[PDB]
Order: sequence, then structure tokens, then C-alpha cells
Amino acid sequence: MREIVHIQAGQCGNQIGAKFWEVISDEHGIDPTGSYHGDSDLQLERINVYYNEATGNKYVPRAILVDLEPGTMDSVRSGPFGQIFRPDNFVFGQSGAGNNWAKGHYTEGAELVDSVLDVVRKESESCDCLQGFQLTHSLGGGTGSGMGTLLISKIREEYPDRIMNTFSVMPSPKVSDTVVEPYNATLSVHQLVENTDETYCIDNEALYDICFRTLKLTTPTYGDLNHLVSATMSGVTTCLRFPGQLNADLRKLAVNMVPFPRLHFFMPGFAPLTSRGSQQYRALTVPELTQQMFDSKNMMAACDPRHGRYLTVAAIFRGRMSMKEVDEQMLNVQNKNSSYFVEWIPNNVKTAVCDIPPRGLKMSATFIGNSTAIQELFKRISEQFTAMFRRKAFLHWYTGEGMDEMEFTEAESNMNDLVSEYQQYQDAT
Amino acid sequence: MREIVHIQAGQCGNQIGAKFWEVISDEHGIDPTGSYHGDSDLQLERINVYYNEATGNKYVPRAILVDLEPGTMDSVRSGPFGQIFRPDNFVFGQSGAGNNWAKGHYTEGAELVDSVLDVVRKESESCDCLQGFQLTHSLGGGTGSGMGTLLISKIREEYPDRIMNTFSVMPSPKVSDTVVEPYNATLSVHQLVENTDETYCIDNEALYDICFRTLKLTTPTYGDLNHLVSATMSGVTTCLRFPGQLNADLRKLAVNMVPFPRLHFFMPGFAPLTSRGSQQYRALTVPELTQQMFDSKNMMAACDPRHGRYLTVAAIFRGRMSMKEVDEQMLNVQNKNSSYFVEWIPNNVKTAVCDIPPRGLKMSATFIGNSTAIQELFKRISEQFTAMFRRKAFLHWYTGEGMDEMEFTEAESNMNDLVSEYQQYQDAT
Amino acid sequence: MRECISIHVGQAGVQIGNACWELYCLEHGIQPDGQMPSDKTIGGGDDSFNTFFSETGAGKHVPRAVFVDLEPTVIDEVRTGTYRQLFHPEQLITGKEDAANNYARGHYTIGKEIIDLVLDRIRKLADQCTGLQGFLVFHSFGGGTGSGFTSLLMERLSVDYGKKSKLEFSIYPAPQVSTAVVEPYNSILTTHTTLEHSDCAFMVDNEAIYDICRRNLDIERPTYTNLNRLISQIVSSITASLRFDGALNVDLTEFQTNLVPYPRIHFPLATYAPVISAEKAYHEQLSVAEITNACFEPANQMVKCDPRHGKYMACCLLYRGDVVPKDVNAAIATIKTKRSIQFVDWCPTGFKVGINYQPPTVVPGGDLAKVQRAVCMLSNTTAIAEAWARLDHKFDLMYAKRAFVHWYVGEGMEEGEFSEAREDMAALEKDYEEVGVDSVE
Amino acid sequence: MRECISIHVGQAGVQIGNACWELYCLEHGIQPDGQMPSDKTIGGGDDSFNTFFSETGAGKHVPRAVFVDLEPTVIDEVRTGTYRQLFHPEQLITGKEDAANNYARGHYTIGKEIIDLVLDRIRKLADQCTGLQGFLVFHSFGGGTGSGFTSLLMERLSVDYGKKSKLEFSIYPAPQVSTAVVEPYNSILTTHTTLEHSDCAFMVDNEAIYDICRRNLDIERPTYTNLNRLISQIVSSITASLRFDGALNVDLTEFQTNLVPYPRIHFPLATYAPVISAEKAYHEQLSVAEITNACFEPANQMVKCDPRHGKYMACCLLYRGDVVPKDVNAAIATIKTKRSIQFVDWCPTGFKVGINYQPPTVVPGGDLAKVQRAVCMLSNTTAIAEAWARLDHKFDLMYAKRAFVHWYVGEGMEEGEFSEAREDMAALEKDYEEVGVDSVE
Ligand SMILES: CC(=O)O[C@H]1C(=O)[C@@]2(C)[C@H]([C@H](OC(=O)c3ccccc3)[C@]3(O)C[C@H](OC(=O)[C@H](O)[C@@H](NC(=O)c4ccccc4)c4ccccc4)C(C)=C1C3(C)C)[C@]1(OC(C)=O)CO[C@@H]1C[C@@H]2O
Ligand SMILES: CC(=O)O[C@H]1C(=O)[C@@]2(C)[C@H]([C@H](OC(=O)c3ccccc3)[C@]3(O)C[C@H](OC(=O)[C@H](O)[C@@H](NC(=O)c4ccccc4)c4ccccc4)C(C)=C1C3(C)C)[C@]1(OC(C)=O)CO[C@@H]1C[C@@H]2O
Ligand SMILES: Nc1nc2c(ncn2[C@@H]2O[C@H](COP(=O)(O)OP(=O)(O)OP(=O)(O)O)[C@@H](O)[C@H]2O)c(=O)[nH]1
Ligand SMILES: Nc1nc2c(ncn2[C@@H]2O[C@H](COP(=O)(O)OP(=O)(O)OP(=O)(O)O)[C@@H](O)[C@H]2O)c(=O)[nH]1
Ligand SMILES: Nc1nc2c(ncn2[C@@H]2O[C@H](COP(=O)(O)OP(=O)(O)O)[C@@H](O)[C@H]2O)c(=O)[nH]1
Ligand SMILES: Nc1nc2c(ncn2[C@@H]2O[C@H](COP(=O)(O)OP(=O)(O)O)[C@@H](O)[C@H]2O)c(=O)[nH]1
Ligand SMILES: [Mg+2]
Ligand SMILES: [Mg+2]
Repeated sequence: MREIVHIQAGQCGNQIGAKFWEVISDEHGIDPTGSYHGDSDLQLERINVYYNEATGNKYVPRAILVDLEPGTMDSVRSGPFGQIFRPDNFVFGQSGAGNNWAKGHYTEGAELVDSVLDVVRKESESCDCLQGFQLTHSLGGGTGSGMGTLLISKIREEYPDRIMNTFSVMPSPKVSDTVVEPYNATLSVHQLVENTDETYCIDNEALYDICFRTLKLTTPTYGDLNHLVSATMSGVTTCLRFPGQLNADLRKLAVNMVPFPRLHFFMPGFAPLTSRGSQQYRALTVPELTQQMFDSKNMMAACDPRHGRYLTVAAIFRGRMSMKEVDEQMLNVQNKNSSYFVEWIPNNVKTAVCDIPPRGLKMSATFIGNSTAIQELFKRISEQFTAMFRRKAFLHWYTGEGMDEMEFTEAESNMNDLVSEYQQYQDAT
Repeated sequence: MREIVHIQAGQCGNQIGAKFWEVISDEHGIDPTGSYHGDSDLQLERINVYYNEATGNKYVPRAILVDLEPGTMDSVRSGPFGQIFRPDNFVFGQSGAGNNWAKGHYTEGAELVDSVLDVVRKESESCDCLQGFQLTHSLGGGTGSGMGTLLISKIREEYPDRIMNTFSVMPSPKVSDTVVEPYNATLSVHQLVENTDETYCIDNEALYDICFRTLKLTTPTYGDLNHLVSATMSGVTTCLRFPGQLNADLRKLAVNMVPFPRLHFFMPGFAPLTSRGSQQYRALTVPELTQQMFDSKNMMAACDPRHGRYLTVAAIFRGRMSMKEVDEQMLNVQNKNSSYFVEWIPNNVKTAVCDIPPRGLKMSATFIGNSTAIQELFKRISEQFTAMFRRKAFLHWYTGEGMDEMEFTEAESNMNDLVSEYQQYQDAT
Repeated sequence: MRECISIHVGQAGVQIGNACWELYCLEHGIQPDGQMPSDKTIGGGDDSFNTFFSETGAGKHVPRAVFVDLEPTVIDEVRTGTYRQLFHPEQLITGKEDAANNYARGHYTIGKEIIDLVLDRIRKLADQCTGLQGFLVFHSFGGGTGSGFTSLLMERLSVDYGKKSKLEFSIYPAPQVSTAVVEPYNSILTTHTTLEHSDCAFMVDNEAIYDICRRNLDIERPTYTNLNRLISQIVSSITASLRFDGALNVDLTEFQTNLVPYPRIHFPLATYAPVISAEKAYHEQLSVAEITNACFEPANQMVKCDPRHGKYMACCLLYRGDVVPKDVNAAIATIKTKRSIQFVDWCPTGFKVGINYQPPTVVPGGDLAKVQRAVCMLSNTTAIAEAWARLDHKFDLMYAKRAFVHWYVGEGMEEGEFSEAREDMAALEKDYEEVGVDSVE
Repeated sequence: MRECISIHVGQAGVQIGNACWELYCLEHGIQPDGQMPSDKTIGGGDDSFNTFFSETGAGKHVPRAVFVDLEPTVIDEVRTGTYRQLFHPEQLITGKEDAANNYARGHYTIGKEIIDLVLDRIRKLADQCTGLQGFLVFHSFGGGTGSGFTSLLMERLSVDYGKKSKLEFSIYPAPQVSTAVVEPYNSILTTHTTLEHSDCAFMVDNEAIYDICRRNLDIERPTYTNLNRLISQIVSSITASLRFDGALNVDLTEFQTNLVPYPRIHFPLATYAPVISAEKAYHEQLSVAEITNACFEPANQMVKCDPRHGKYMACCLLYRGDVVPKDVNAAIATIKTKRSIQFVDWCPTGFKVGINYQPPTVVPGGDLAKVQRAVCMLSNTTAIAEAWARLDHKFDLMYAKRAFVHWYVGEGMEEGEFSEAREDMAALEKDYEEVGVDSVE
């Protein structure tokens, strides 16, 4: 019951998911080969949320791996956990995407999406009662942006009542390593609007800044950035797998995080995050966890929530803690900071409290915020897009692959419209 | 009781049957010399279905081997199981067939068929109560097409109430290695219409595609293609040899697979088929076996059943499995896919469940389908035939051997007529 | 002596009889090699093995049964298996080819070749009887041997015997689940002998017993070995008062006096109320009151049916074990109180109580529990016509295009017999519309 | 026999029932595997387990309860946990997805798929009763299953039974503390069944029990396990005189005769007076006089409310233990003496005394103390309208902008039902303005 299909697409989405299937596979005691070596009986009662049981008490993840280039598939097989996945879910072409949205959404992605959805329906039709999906991808590439939003817009035509959410990486102007990333991100925010139930927007500039300032890492790699993201992805569906005092599924969050539809772009966040050495100096309590989840420098999206108002937030606590301190600290924040919360919604905060903390610490927490300050993201893209497109720069790599300009200007205008949807619900009483 | 005479004819039919008598002879524990070295007592209770017992507890197969060329006979004698057959059943001429239908059906086949039917009646008259026959042959050669259909049309004059079925290889336009194979296949589909009770149509393009995509073989040989075909041929007459929970003979299938006569062309199929390595990742259960038997890429005929409707199908399960899961999974398919089944026949599916799986795996299955989509086969031949015959190409190799054009145009028209027999029973309410 | 002859026809008929003749060997204390053990210097006929087991001299108990099949394979599981010297060798009759889902083969072509051999064996068992009660024919509607041969045999058993009761225990085709494509043609053709020659025909189907195993018994994945043990508890309770002591015993003819109104209204559905797994048999209140209510429940039926859509005409309650009759009358009067249970307006004395002392036997390896009390409820109702309308519709689809008819005509029958057996079953369905409705002036 | 059916709906409803069914197992001396120990050759029904525990034969006590949830997770703590063979397996009903804080899912989409399975189980418990008193539905206003499913069930329980009392034990949303953002939409929509179908609805909230744990009990950091043990002492005292001997016993219908004036004035708040920690239970004067005053205190309420802002209409004092009735009348007459406590001018016989002999049970691992005396005070007052005005204001803020409405409309209800349930709760709040005011000419 309540299964989750995982569709990691591209280079960035596969690197996150390969680190994601190393955290979940530690929470349930899965061996790198696939056997079970846990000690708690709760690690198997809801292991079918992610893992199909196979012959001889081996546990195969319900993950589908997509790329348009065989190289990242060869890395994941040859990594620590290449043994864990099933070899029939490594779907890949040969000709690369080009960091091009059109080449992965129209020419060479539509050729492949028949051979991917036929594998998606092998996972979904074997489940007892499927709950939803999850994409891990990257707004800014060819396969994560283009091929990811072709996969999305072909599942809502077949599974039109399941919770589909994405853990998508959005670009930032401070950290660029792709010239054409505004074209590739605007054309996929337009798809994420009409097709997705929750969208956990993540940046990379926000993830070095957590590693630099909070974690005090000296040389961060991508393995450290994906390690933060994978701690969020496990934290959201915790009450789905472990028993709690309050429970919150994927659908239960989406009911009371999303006031109006089309406003489904969330800011994730994790707590505790300390440096090594400075963990003997922090006492672990509920007022300690709450201060990290609402400080701006512990957001995995490069924004400041002081430039807006939280519509709604959610806080998922994991550990043997009380319920008064959860219900009081989540109260003492939205009265001390009542100018940073929308006042036509009383009690903007949802508390979820599980019973099982992670396997090395007590009392973790996860912050998920629906803030109006996320228009800072969509305007930094829609200023770069409208500065290139007004000169039609780098455009023949898109119009040569089947597209035309009418798809651009529509996608630019739908990005600029939802900026004026968080703007209305920020201000005006 | 319920004996089966096996008449393998030609090159292709002998290569399949030589691999076929190595699978059956493993199911019953027959030594390569012919002695018995089994361990289960069920391997001998119905061993007389295929094997005559000879002097000193040796078990000789009831197989009759026909060719018009001595070379393939020399290969089978010098193979692994040349010791198993009786040397009086190696019937062969000296002058080859020419890949010519007329030369093997009129000139040099009619000279031999007196010396073959006299051997067929030595096998049939010694049986307690014979059930039927089986040809293994090839539509596309001289001996498999021509000599095979002369043997068939002379047994229905003598054994006119026994189940005669064929395991016949049909050509495909994607894989050609014979120029005159439309002439040789159209002139024998015309014989298979009026003379056969079941016809298990097999292609070779459908058998590489199983080896390439499903089995993930790198270098397939003919020994791999015949290995698939021989797993079908054993699977159909399983309940004839081993005890079951539901039983299904050759006649019991033909009653409820064939709605109208002349519609007796079946699509075989086997499950499980995994690659090596990816068998620790698939759990073996009845919903797992059912998904392979109805996927299009596990058909041994190069067709897609989405271009038609199954009139009737059959599923023969082998193993200690339940009967609810068999009766429910065969129900959950023909309601989920009710646009792919003919709706004037309720419950298109026949379930047979034996108790004895093959000797290396539990819970195998065998899919046999009477689909209307087999008109895709007969039109791909009848377009090639009518493109050669309208210029009378390669015709003097046929009219020089006794034939005339009136045999062609009759045989072309009977092929084109049964296309309009699956077409009527596909559509129109 | 209250003797009965069991006749087991076809694959389903044999394979139920493996579950019946397992059970009576345990109820009477007979080893699989026919031997009662040496610690019984008591009344064997006082335990009354002598309705299912004729006592061969020198201590040997051979059953009053004949297993017939047209296929050699199914009865060769009984040779050897474990009951390889329980049965007499001449009462296990095999053919050489089965009827192969073809009524015309089982009734005309193949069936006449062993019908003299089957009938001659029944006379050798009919002559060993002193006080023969009737025949217990087991088969399945929707085979070839279960329908074609059984139709051939019940014609011949009506001519030779006639006055005896001939009970049938059929397996009727299920609405969604079917295993044969020609399953509806073989069920319309067996309609003629089922209403004319049998005297009380029972019907079950596999879906309605699959649901009982899954819901009342929590078996996730049943096989036919699970199901036939439930058929056998219905039979072991029905024929119980022939062979055990108890207040209010019921012979096989006291059914038909109290269950069958008119000579064509003899198709009663059975239930069996404490189908409870052994873990659920704790936390129990398995009293007379709760076990009486469960029979009238529309989910616990042995036929896919709903008796809230029709009216009951009679019931027949048969209790086993720790049962006091004043508890039964207090449980009947609650059943007559409920308005969900509609009797007809010409019944008014509702139904018949039988009670027996011998409690049910738990089969080793069984699925059931060890209960103090059990109830079989045989009950005529007008709702069994709805199972027939769901099968006429499948016959009327395939015979509209005359699909599988060419197999049947070329084996020994005519096309015109389909149009007679369709009208014949449509006349019964008109009888249940006209027997349920109360009369005014 | 004074039997009662407990119905536990949703996560809060189940998780209170873990605290209730812990307590009755200790009050009656039942081990967690349903067994009373062997040192009781006395009257069990004289200790009267038989209002909460039907005695299965061979020494086994199974509760008269059904746990329903739409989520599998919460009831699987009861399988195993410690009560894994206390409960019957068929009375622990789980769905597959929860209603997920959505009234429209719990009432229309998901709730109808198990509502037949829940109601059919209640009849199997209603038939085991001899003298059924009424239903004890536990839920929470402000879930999806606690509001949507319970509204679906109380409609169906009113049609099948009707004449029975149906008590509710709800958890109402707290004014400052809330855990759900859509918490006010699910509380206006459950208003219709709470006033129409229930006969006496109770309300508590988590803030008013957090303060009792912190102030009266000195727990610095309570969890829900601390709170639900306080809910369970209110229930264990209310239903006590059904199942223990005492002077002045009170049935569940003698509440409603003496607590409810008019058929829409049935929302009484409860208190419980000796909530005293074990260290503070020394230095005590826990007499009848001090424990009567504590119920009327506005800080010890179980609802965030102040009965000095409205007028009482009835009270209902239920005492347990070492209580002599002349001490009660001397304590009532002090309560009527005070001018802070305003009764209405049509009451004049103030309120009803019930007394019981059985003193309260100390739960091992509990927070409470071992007292000689305890008082539950059920009391109608006009001040509970003020808790409703604090929640209409939260509904009126969010529904002014039609915020979360698109989740509810796309699941099985219309936009117009918000405008009916807002008017429906505004009519009760007009009734409490018109029932409190005395009349002149
Ligand atoms: C002695 C001690 O207590 O060490 C802690 C520790 O020092 C700190 C600094 C840990 C440490 O984490 C990091 O340094 C880190 C590295 C890359 C990316 C993100 C974090 C720790 O490495 C991480 C490790 O986390 C876990 O064990 C969790 O179960 C975590 N597991 C993983 O991420 C994981 C890592 C490798 C392999 C498999 C899993 C987790 C979190 C959420 C969901 C699932 C799992 C913990 C508590 C510690 C160390 C070991 C130093 C911190 O992180 C986490 C995720 O707990 C960083 O800030 C927190 C606070 C911890 O106190
Ligand atoms: C460790 C293990 O379980 O190995 C399996 C295996 O890995 C797989 C992949 C086997 C393997 O089969 C093939 O690779 C294959 C090769 C040529 C043609 C067809 C298949 C296997 O070779 C085949 C072999 O099959 C049998 O043993 C059956 O009895 C089979 N026998 C023969 O075909 C046969 C082969 C050589 C000599 C004599 C007989 C059979 C099937 C139907 C009817 C009669 C017999 C099995 C289960 C396996 C191996 C050994 C790897 C598979 O095939 C069969 C027929 O079972 C291929 O897909 C299935 C799934 C199996 O799991
Ligand atoms: N309950 C039950 N039903 C069975 C069993 N075996 C077969 N059936 C039913 O019987 C129907 C077909 O009849 P069979 O017994 O298989 O065939 P038959 O009566 O022996 O006649 P033939 O077809 O010639 O073999 C199937 O549709 C099954 O539903 C069994 O063991 N138990
Ligand atoms: N007193 C008390 N209140 C609880 C408890 N658990 C949940 N609640 C309250 O119940 C409210 C929400 O209802 P839930 O029980 O969580 O949800 P539900 O009724 O099961 O329905 P779903 O949302 O579908 O799960 C919360 O606001 C809590 O205040 C508990 O254990 N004790
Ligand atoms: N957080 C994170 N970001 C990555 C990783 N790999 C690549 N990226 C970012 O993803 C962006 C481009 O997406 P890419 O991985 O190239 O997707 P693709 O080309 O479509 O497969 C670049 O700006 C990278 O900074 C990774 O492992 N972790
Ligand atoms: N599957 C399979 N096909 C074969 C084999 N040998 C030949 N064929 C095919 O059979 C066709 C011609 O039939 P052939 O064997 O030449 O028959 P013949 O000349 O009459 O004896 C060719 O297209 C081959 O592809 C074999 O061992 N297996
Ligand atoms: Mg048979
Ligand atoms: Mg819940």
C-alpha cells in the first residue's frame, strides 16, 4: 500500500537518486547486494513503499533510470550500489541531448518515451495500491528539463489522480556552468505548472552556502550537495514508512500546503546541520531544531523569505519528542514573525511527528515552505530569458529541432504570470 | 494411451526436432544411449506418449525423420543424440529438393511418400490408442513445405479423425535467405487450410527479437532459436504426460481454441524468459508469468496483437501454484484489455494447470493465442507473391516439374480468402 | 441399513471424491488401507460405517463408490497415491480419451463405450445393499465427462431404478471466472437431465467458494484442494443423520418432503456457517444464534447469488454437535423477525430443523477449525434464477453466431438440440417467476 | 446486560482507544491476552466486565469495540504492539489511503468503500448484545477520517438503530494551537451530523489539557500518551455506574434526561477534578468539598473556555470511591451560595448527583496519583458558544478568499455546502443566545 515510483532522469537527477538510494537503503538495512541486514522490526513493515521483494529475500528498488547518454548509467552500475537496481530499468539512448531542451523533448526524447512509459507501467501495475511518483531532474539540462517534462506530461494522461512531485534543481545567476540554461529552464517551468502536484525547488548556490556557512565544509563536492538533497527526500515521506504520533502522507501535505492550485513550488530545508566538532556544543531540543528550520541560511533554495510571506509551511519531526513543544514552538514562531506569514490563513504551519529518527542522531526535522518569496527565482530567469530572446540568441539550435517561437513566448508568459500570482497573495490584505 | 507420432521433415524441421528430442529426453531422464536415469516416478508413468519401450529397458522415440538430402540425416546421427533414434526411421532420398515446392511435392517427393507412409503405419498400428500427429517443418523450403504437405494430405485420407497439428516456420520480409520463398509458402498455406487441426505459426524474426530483447543474448545461433521452439512443443502436451489440477489434451485445446473451422493458425509463446543475471531480480509468481505471456515482444510470431483481437487464447501453467490466482489473473487481463478480445465470446481464455514444472525452474507457463492479427502474416506473403507472379518470375522451375499456373492462382486466392475470414471476425460487432 | 452409493464422474467429480473419501475414513476411524484399528471391540454399525463402507470379512472396509472418468490420468492419482488399496480395483473406471470439453463426445461418441461397464458395476453395489437410500452423483457442469457422460448415466439410472432418490452435487459455471471457452454450451445441454432425472440438484461454483476462503477463512491463495474440503463438509453434514445418533434425525427422503414444493422446483443452494480459521476460532461466540444468522447472509453463499433479490420457499437446518433444540427455536424466531429475509406467502411453516450429535471432524492439514457446532442450510429460494440468467446470456452470445457448433455436430448430435435446451432452461426461469408471486383473486 | 459499543475512528480516535482499552483491562483484571487470571472464582458479571467485554467461552474476554481508520499505519501499531490478541481480528478495519485532511474524501470518495464493511461488523456486535445501551463514537473534529467518515457513519447508524443513544467524544480545534492548516474547513462540515445525529456530543481540545498537565500535574513536556489517559478517566467515570455497585447509580439515559434541556442544547463540557501528581497528592485535603469546587474552576476546564462568561444550565456530578452523600449536599449548597457561578432562571433544581463505590485505577506508568475520590462534572453552559465564535472566525477568513476549496470540490462535494454548514453552525450560536436569557412579560 502507498507505493512510490521513482523516475530519475538525466545526469543531475541520476546522481541525486544514486545518493538517494544509499540513504533509504541504510534506513531499511538493505545490503549493497540487496539482502536485509537490519535489526529493528520497523525496517520491514513498510519496506514495500520503495522496494519490490524479489526471489530469495532480495529487495529491488522501484526506480526507473532515464538518460540520453550511456555514460552516467555506466557510473551508477559501477558505483557502490550498482548491484541494487534491476538491469531492466536502465533505459538510455546513445545520442546525447546537447544541453538542449528541444532535442530531449521533441526529437530524441519522443523516440525514447515509448520505451520508458512501457517500463513505468510494469512498476505501477504490480503495486497493490500505488500512491504516486517522484521525478529527480534538473532544470537546465537537456534530459532533466526536456525529457523529464515529456515523461511528466504523459503520465498525467494515464495516472491523472496520483501525487506527482518533483525534486528539481533550478539555476542561479551566481553559479552558471551552462550558457543556454534560461532557455532550458523557462520551457520546463511552463510544463511544471500544469502537470505537477508539488515541486521542491532546489538551487546549487543555496547548497554550497549550507556547506560553507552551516556545515563548515572546506572542499564541497557534488557528493555533498546531493547528500543534503537526499536527506530532504527521505524526510518528506517518513510518516508513510514509519509509525508516528501525527501522520502526513504526500497527499496530506498537498491538501494543506497548496491553497490555490498552480501555487505548488516549495522551499525544502533540513535540521539539524552542524559542523563536526561543533556538535558537542549544541543541545538537541525542539527549540533548537525550530531555529534552524526558519533561519534563511538553512534554505535549499537561494531566496530570503524576508522578501515575502509564507503562505503555508510544514514541519516533519522525527524522534521521541513531545507534542506540546512541537505545538508551542510552531506557535511561538508565527506570532513573533507575524509580518512574515499571510494573515488570512490562521495557523500556516502543519506539524508532522514521526517516531523514528535517522540512524545516527536523535530528533531530526524537515522544513517545507510555500513562500511568496519564490518570485525572486522566477524573475531572475525571466530577466535572462528576455535578454537573450529579444536578440534571438542561440535560437537556431531550438528552431532546427522542430520548435518555433510560439512555444517560447507562451512559456515566457506563463512564467511571468505566476510571478503575478505570488505577488497578489503576498500583499493586498 | 494417447500416443503422438512425430514427423519431422526437411532441414529446419529436423534441426528443431533434434533439439526437441533433447528436451523431452531430459524431462523423462532418458540417457543419450536410451536408458532410464531418472529419479521421479512420474517420468515413466506416461513415457509411452513419445517412447516405445524396446528390449532391455531402452526407450526409442516414436519419431519419423524425412529429408530429400542425406546431409541433415548425417548430422543428427553424428550429433549428441544419434544413438536415441531407430535407424529404420531415417528416410531420405539422394537428389535434393532445390528449395522448390514442385520438386518435393510432385516429382521427387511423390516417389518417396510411399516409402514414408509405410513407416508411419508401423508406428501408428502398434499404439494402444493413438491420439495424433505432429509435423515440424518449414514453409519456405523444398522438403519442409512441399514434402510436408504431401505427407499431411495423405494421412487425413487414412487417419481422418486424429489431431494433426504442425509447428511450422513461416517467412518474414525482414529476414530473407531464399529468393523463391513466397512461391514455396503460398503453395503450402493452401494445403494447411484444408488438412490441419492446429497450426502453430512461428517466424525467425520473432525469435531473434526474443533472443535480443528478452533473453539478452549476444550471438544467437539456430541452436538458440530451436531451443525456444522446443520449449513450446513440450509445453503444449504437458497435461498429456503429467498429472494436473486441470487437464488439457491436444483435442481439448482444439475444441475451445478454434471457434469456426479453417481458423486454426495459432501464435505460441513461452514464459518465463529472463536474461542470465537478471533472474535474481524477478520474483516468480503468477502475475509475473502472465505479464510475459501477453506482452507482444514475447510472441514467437512476428505480429503485434494490438492490430487485432484475440478470438481465444490458452494458458498452460506448470507448477505447484494456486487456482484462484490463475483464475483471477486470466480474468484481470481480459477486462483491462477488453478492446483486444472479441466480445461475442465471453471468457476467451482457457487455463490449464499441470503439477510438474521443468527440471530447473518452478512455475513456467505457455501462451497459445488465436488472434485476428495473424492476417499481418498472410498479407506480407500475398503481396510478395502477387508481385512476382504478375511477371511470372522464377516460374519455369515450377511449371517444368509438372505444375501449371492453375495451382498457383487457386493457392493465392485461398490465402487471400482467409485474410477475409479473420477480418470479418475481428470487426463487425 | 441406510446405505448410499457415491458416483464420481469426470475430473472435478473424482477430485471432490478424494476429499469426501478422505473425510469419512476419519469420521469412522478407518486407516487408508481400509482397516479399522484393533482398539475397537465396539459397535461399528453403532458408529455406522455401513452407509459408506461395506465390511469385507477378515476386517476390511471397502467404500460404496465408483470413480468414473473418460481420461486415464485423474484416477491414476488414486493408483497409487495413498488410497491405493482403499478402493476396489474394479470400481475405478477409466476411458482412454476424455470427452475434451464436448458434450457430444461424452454423451454419444465416447460415453456409450463404457456405459455398460459403469452400469454393470453399480448393480454389483446395488445387490450388496439391504436398504439402499439413493445415489450421490458428483460432477461439474461445464466438462465433457461431467456433463455428457452424466447425462447418459442418469437416463439409464432412471430406467433401471426410478423410485430411488438421485442427488446431484454439481459445480455450476461462475459469472466472471471461467476456465473453458465452451463452458456455456456444455451447461445448457446438461439442463435436461438435471431437472428431469435428478430429484434434488445442488449447485456450487468456484468464485463463491474462493471468497469464503479469502474472507471467512483468510486463505490468501486457495487451490482446489482447499475448496473440495468445503464441498465435503456440506455432504458430511447432509448424510450425517443416516449414520449417527441424535434427536431429530433426517433421512434423505425427509429433505424432499420438506424442501421441494413442486417436482421442478428442486434446485436448492447450500451454505455452511462456521467456516472460521483456527486463529479466528478464538475470540468466538460460535453459539446456535450466531451460526444460524450466518447461513442467511448473502456473502456466505456457496453460489454467486443474493437471496435478498428473491424469496425463500423452504429451508432445512441441519446441526451437528453441542446443540440443544430450545436454542434453535429462539434462533428461528429471530430469523422470522427480520424483514430482509422474505419467505413466500404459501410457506407459512417456514422450515425444518435437524440435529445430530456427532460434531465435525478436523482434517489434518485442513483449513477449518475445531468447532463444537456446525450448520448446513439447504434452502430453496427464487434467487437461483439469477445465476441462470447470467449464463443464458453467455450462451445467447456465442450461439448467435453459431461459433463452436461444428465440433458438436460432427460428433453425434444435431443443431436443433441447442434450440430445444435453450427453451427448456427458459421454461424453468419462467417457473421461478410464477412460483414466487403470491396469489389474489 | 448493560452493554456498550465503542467506535474509534481515525488516528485520534484509535489512539484514545488504546488508552481506554488499557484502562478497562486494569479495572476488570484482564491480562493483555484477554485472560482473567485463575484466582477469580467469583462473579465476573458481579465485577461486570460484561459492558465492555463479551466473554468468549473457554476463558477469553474480547472487547465490544471496532477500530476504524482509512490509513493502515495506526491500527498496525495494535498488530502487534501488546494488545495483539486482545482484539478480534475482524474489528480492526483499515483502508489503504487516508482521507488526508479532506472531508470530501472521508465522506464521499474513500469512505463509501469501507462503510458497508464497518456497518456489517457493528451488527455482529449488536446481535451479541442483550441490553444494548448505546454507542461510544470517538473521533476528532479536524481530521479527514475523524470528520468525513464519522459523518458518513452517524447517518447510517441513525437509520439502522435510531432509538439508541449515540454519544460522541470529539476533539475540537484549539484556538491558538493547530496542527492542520485546513483544520477549520473540516470542523464546519462535521457540524451537521454532530447536532442532528448524535444525542450528546462532548468536546475537548489539546490546549486545555496541556495546561492541566503543566499546572495541575507538573508535567513539563506532555505527549499525546499523557493526554489520552485523561480523556479515558472521563470515560471510565461516566460509564462506571453501568458496571459497578453504588448508591445513586446513573445509566446513560439518566444523563440525557437530566443534562439536556432541548434537543439542540446537547453539547456539555466535562471536567475531572483530582488531577494531582503523586508528590502533590500528599499535603492533600482531597475531600468531597475541595473536589467539588475544582470542577467549577475556569482554569481546570477540558475546553479552552470560561464559564464565568455564560450561565450554567445543568451539571452532573459523578463521584467514585469513599464518598458519603451527606458530604455532597453540604458541598452543593456551597456551590449554589457563590455568585461567580450563575445558573439560569429556569433551572432551579440545579443538578444531579451520582455516586459510585469503585475508586479509580492507577495506570502503571501513569501520571496521576492514587486517590480515594474523584469527580467528573458534565455540565451544560452557554459559554461553549465562545469556542465556536473563535473557530467561525478562522473559517470566515479562509473561505472569504475561497482558498482550499478546490481540493474539496474535486473530491465529491459542491461549493454550496460551505454556505449551508456555516449558516447551520450560526443557528446553534443563536440558540445559545436565546436559551440563556431569562424571560419577562
Ligand atoms: C557523531 C555524530 O553524531 O555525527 C553526525 C554529525 O556529526 C552531523 C554533523 C551530520 C554528518 O553529516 C554530514 O557531515 C553531511 C555530509 C554530506 C551531506 C550532508 C551532511 C554525518 O556525516 C551524517 C550522519 O547522519 C546520519 O547518520 C543520518 O542517518 C543521515 N545519513 C546519511 O546521510 C548517510 C550518510 C552516509 C551513508 C548513508 C547515509 C540521514 C539523514 C536523513 C535521512 C536519512 C539519513 C550523522 C548524524 C553524523 C555524521 C556521520 C558525521 C550532519 O548531517 C546529517 C545528515 O545528519 C551534518 O549536519 C548534521 C548534524 C550531525 O550531528
Ligand atoms: C540458474 C537458473 O535457474 O537458470 C535458468 C535460467 O537462468 C533461465 C534464464 C533459462 C535458461 O535458458 C536459456 O538461456 C535459453 C537458451 C536457449 C533457448 C532458450 C532458453 C537456461 O539455459 C535453461 C534452463 O531451463 C531448464 O532447465 C528447463 O527445464 C528447460 N530446459 C531446456 O531447455 C534444456 C536445455 C538444455 C538441455 C536440455 C534441456 C525446458 C523448458 C521447457 C520444456 C522443457 C525443458 C534454466 C531454467 C536456466 C538456464 C540453465 C540458465 C531460460 O530458459 C528456459 C528454457 O528456462 C531463458 O529464460 C528462462 C528463464 C530461466 O531462469
Ligand atoms: N471445485 C472444483 N472444481 C473443479 C475441480 N476440477 C475441475 N473443476 C471444474 O470443472 C470444470 C471442468 O470440468 P472438468 O472436471 O475439468 O472436466 P471433466 O468433467 O472431467 O470432463 P473432461 O473435460 O472430458 O475432462 C472446470 O471449469 C472447473 O471449474 C476441482 O478439483 N474442484
Ligand atoms: N488528544 C489527542 N488528539 C489527537 C491525537 N492524535 C491526533 N489528534 C488530533 O487530531 C487532529 C487531526 O486528526 P487525525 O486523527 O490526525 O487525522 P484522522 O482523524 O485520522 O484523519 P486523517 O487525516 O485522514 O488521518 C489533530 O489536529 C490532533 O489535534 C491524539 O493521540 N490525542
Ligand atoms: N546538485 C547537483 N547538481 C548537479 C550534479 N551534476 C550536475 N549538476 C548540475 O546540473 C546542471 C545541468 O544539468 P545536467 O546534469 O547537465 O542534466 P542533463 O545534461 O540534462 O543530463 C549543471 O548546472 C550542474 O551544475 C550533481 O551531482 N548534483
Ligand atoms: N528456426 C530455424 N530455422 C531454420 C533452421 N535451419 C534453417 N532454417 C530456416 O528455414 C528456411 C528454409 O527452410 P529449410 O531448412 O532450408 O528447409 P528445406 O530446404 O526444405 O529442407 C530458411 O529461411 C532458414 O532461415 C533452424 O535450425 N532453425
Ligand atoms: Mg478430464
Ligand atoms: Mg491518519
